[PDB]
Amino acid sequence: ASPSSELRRALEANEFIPYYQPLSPGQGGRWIGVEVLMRWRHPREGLIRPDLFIPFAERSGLIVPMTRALMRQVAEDLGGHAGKLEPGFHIGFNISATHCHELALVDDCRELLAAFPPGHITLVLELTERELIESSEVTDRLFDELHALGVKIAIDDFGTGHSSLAYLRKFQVDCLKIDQSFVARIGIDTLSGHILDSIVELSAKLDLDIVAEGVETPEQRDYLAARGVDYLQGYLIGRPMPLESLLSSLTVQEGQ
Repeated sequence: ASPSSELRRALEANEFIPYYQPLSPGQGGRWIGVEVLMRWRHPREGLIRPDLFIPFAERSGLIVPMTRALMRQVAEDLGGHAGKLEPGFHIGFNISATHCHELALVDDCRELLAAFPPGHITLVLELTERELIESSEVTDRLFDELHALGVKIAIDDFGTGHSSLAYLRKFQVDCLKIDQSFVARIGIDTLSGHILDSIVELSAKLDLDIVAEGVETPEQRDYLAARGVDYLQGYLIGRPMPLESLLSSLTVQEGQ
């Protein structure tokens, strides 16, 4: 029994499925994008969330082909429904460290964007600060080519002081994520509020967009809107959903 051969079997059998989590403007309104999350629809185990297998797939050496297949499925799922997406609609992916160490990522992005009318979507790739600190000439070239396509880069797991500012500036990152762990402590923990304020301050300094994760309550939403946070995701906005559910909801929003 080979876990790595099982992952390859699964990939060939199209068991890795995109689930779509909506992003909302901080001030409310129609969804402005989705973040794509890879689930494994395992015939015996049921639906498995990515934190339960992505780390192993990275170790196995399979994460890039899996992410490529995911990007391909999203093009097939949404590229024929551009009329349901308001121009500029964001489509976000979590990109693994190994995918960042290659230039094939540029071609993967170029292909996904070609499935929609030019400029119609904004592709957003989410990386960690480690990918900026542990960078090389490949990184420099990758970020420059992706930016020239109109791809935007979002960063998680970052510092907020002048040392981190230098990396964010060098690579001309576009967005910061607010981790759910800070959002969950809005109104309950003073320090967390200070951390959140520090992230907002860095964003203002570098003119970055902010996506806040794990937004579950109206209190959290209003706190974050009060600080100009651009985009929200979490239970309040909606859980990750299968394509059928997304299309149903988009149809409704196009009608209003």
